[PDB]
Amino acid sequence: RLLWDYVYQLLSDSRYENFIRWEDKESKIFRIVDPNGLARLWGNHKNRTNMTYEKMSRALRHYYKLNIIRKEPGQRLLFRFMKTPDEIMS
DNA sequence: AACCCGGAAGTGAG
DNA sequence: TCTCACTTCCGGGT
Repeated sequence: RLLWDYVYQLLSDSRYENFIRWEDKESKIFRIVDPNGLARLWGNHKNRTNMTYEKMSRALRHYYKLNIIRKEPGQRLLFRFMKTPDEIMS
């Protein structure tokens, strides 16, 4: 199961708002509220130990080059999706 | 600190 | 066996 899909799933469920949430969902900008908590949930999702935010965020950086995600410059823990799930699956 | 960066190479899963 | 999508490590930067 893919990082971008898992991120969209958490964003779609207000139960996870203490981990991650939309900042401006019209612009698809999201905030990682608890980067360590988020990495822990992701490692759990993939059934593997020793996942960290340093490691998860590296995986997010690969998405920059794939034009799936951009960092919001100078705004800590703020990112945006450049694509919808439909668009990513194309 | 706590986060952000992208190259290089390693690896679970299917 | 082979590919994919990360994972792991790194040396930096902010």
